[PDB]
Amino acid sequence: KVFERCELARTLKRLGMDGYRGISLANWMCLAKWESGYNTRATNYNAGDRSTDYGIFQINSRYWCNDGKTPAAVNACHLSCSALLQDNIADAVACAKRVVRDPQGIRAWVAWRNRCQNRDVRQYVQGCGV
Repeated sequence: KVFERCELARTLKRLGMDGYRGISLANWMCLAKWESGYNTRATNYNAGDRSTDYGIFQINSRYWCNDGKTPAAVNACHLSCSALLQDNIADAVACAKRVVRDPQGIRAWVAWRNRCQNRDVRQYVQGCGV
């Protein structure tokens, strides 16, 4: 599923993402936009370390979910990477929440640092009623 902007904003807010560990909804939206264009089935293979990024937040299989094919990987979210390719994003959100409980918080995603950190991200939630 490819979410429309405001649809995703409300979906995430209903899932308890607004201000989760200090991260505003707008930041999560900016992260989703730059990671997958709001596409839940987005996938990216990294030939360098043989891992794959899955779903709307492009969560990596080396550390967060299990896909069986990633060499010496762990499964911190205790999910099959398949759960990160569902139209319903509840599992992906639970996993994204797990990622940010770690030291780096929202900085875990290089894309957030590249295109959201210290940027004006108001535009991602304006008009969505959140």
